[PDB]
Amino acid sequence: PYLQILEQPKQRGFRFRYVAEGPSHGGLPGASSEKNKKSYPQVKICNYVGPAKVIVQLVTNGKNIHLHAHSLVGKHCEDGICTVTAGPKDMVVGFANLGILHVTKKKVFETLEARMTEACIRGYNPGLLVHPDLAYLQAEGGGDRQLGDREKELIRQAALQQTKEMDLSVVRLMFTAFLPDSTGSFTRRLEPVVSDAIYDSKAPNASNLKIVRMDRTAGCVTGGEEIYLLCDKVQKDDIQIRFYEEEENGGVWEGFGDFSPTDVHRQFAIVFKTPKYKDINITKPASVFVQLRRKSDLETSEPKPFLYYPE
Amino acid sequence: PYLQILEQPKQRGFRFRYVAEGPSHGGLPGASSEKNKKSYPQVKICNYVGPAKVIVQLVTNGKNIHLHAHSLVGKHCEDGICTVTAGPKDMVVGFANLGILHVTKKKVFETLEARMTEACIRGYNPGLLVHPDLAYLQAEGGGDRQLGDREKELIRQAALQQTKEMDLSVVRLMFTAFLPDSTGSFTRRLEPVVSDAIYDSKAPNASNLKIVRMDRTAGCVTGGEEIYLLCDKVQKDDIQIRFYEEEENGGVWEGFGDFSPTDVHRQFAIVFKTPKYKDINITKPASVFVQLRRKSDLETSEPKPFLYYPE
DNA sequence: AGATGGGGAATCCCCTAGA
DNA sequence: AGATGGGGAATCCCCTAGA
Repeated sequence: PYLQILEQPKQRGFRFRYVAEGPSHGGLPGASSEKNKKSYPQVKICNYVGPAKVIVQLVTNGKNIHLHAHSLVGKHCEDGICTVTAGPKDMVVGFANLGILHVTKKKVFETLEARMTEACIRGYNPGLLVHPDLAYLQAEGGGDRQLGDREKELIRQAALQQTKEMDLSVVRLMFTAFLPDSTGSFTRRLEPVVSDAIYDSKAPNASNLKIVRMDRTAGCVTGGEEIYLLCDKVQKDDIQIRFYEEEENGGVWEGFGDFSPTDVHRQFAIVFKTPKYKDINITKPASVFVQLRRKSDLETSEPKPFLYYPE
Repeated sequence: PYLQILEQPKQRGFRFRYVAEGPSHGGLPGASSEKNKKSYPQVKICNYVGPAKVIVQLVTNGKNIHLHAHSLVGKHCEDGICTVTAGPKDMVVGFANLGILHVTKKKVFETLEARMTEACIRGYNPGLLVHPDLAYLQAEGGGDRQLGDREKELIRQAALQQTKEMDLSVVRLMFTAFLPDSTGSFTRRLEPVVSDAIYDSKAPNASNLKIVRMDRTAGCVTGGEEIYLLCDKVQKDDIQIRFYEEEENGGVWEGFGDFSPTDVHRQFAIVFKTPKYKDINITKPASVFVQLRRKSDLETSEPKPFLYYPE
């Protein structure tokens, strides 16, 4: 028996919320763009076993995995973790209404530590997520009652070590499937699965890329035309304006508009000059596309139409 | 002997700083725009008296005057108040390097109360600024030593009453001139003078109005031409784009460009359509001016050139 | 010296609106 | 019901740079 991901959660787009912002904002969606489908991220317990217990924990997106400080809050959640069971005529368990609680930078340690304590007490992969020496605490711990001084200091040691590295802008979902052993009790899990990274849309570097409106929607094939482009929050240093045309054979033409970090108006507007076309001497016009592109991750905005006309 | 204001402090432009932002940011300037002059707000003790003691206190800009929660911090300051003496061959005392410490909304009461306590203990117009019943405390009080329980509860009563009304975005300067009585001691003040209101530039409604760059710098006399205007932070509902021409006789023509709150792009760009000119049929072009104007206070941005050409 | 700004990030607040 | 966004304000952080 192994656990797998049917549908990943949508990487970019969702917005983590600070405690204050309340709980009524929305749930993290799945990767599917299919029309008329709210699509929630999905997991599947492949190779059918007893009515399993699937849990979700927020882990880091660092080289080495470590528990995250943020909390999953929503429908099936308590103390940062999400718990739901897989019915026999439904080995698939989808997740609807999971929100991501954003901890403040100044409260990262005391929250990271509290999250570790609980998973140690709950046996939720403490060997993996806190310290390899707490491996025995797997599927054990006893709520406060059984967590002793030794484990406590180790939790403090890992927390201190990890809070400094902690990236509050991106998280990963880790599902663990706990199958049943002795009569009733679900205690043996399969290998946990970690999802793709979910980047907070409210983060400067993972913002939504969108060209709101352009000055000119056409330009002379030689380029050089000045266009005032209005867009969503960007960062002068890490932004590009990509012109491109995809030819049926899989080849693609691209030309980048010219502007300086200085031409990027307060993160919401960019003044640039059109790039030269592929071929100058042409008879009928050529429709290409315009879009923002983030150098760093290469994420793009939906394309915008642009018509190139002759010399 | 009466105290007067030679030069008011510049109303808009300065930025109040939160404690954290540090003290090295800058001093509040005067009203003068004269070239090559750093101009600091100025006061004058008219009708020459003994080497007076001029103090500055931050008061509210409400209908009725009340002490403000913010603090004056800078060169000659201690506990929110500014103190400097007027030398005989200099009855004029100018103020250089006064900063305005911005208290948070959540800490307004406990700070307002603390500021009142001190002025009561210092005799700095407590009858005026706190409660008319503490009038006796004028030029008296005795630091903690002499401030008793009665005055204390009155300070708590005024604070609670005033913190709710408190406008953290605008302050006024109140100068009081304390002339000398008995040998040495400066104890009798003239009528205090309150300056114009100083609005925090970091406040949404008193922001700096500036057109950074325009799409088109000219347009047909009939109007209707679409212009992409880049500007400093504005607020869709309270913004106008004013075209105007001043004719030597004092008469002024004005025409406002058309755009909807919706056309205001994320507070940093505005797309509007030019207004019709004054007269259609003309031979040589007419140079008018373009500028942003805030409906509320009518503050304006520096004008921008704009050339109207014929039908 | 000693006088001096500003952009934008991190956090948080409150809107609009259909059965 | 019960599922659901977003704009921008309030606060705060850290840049660049000349003797």
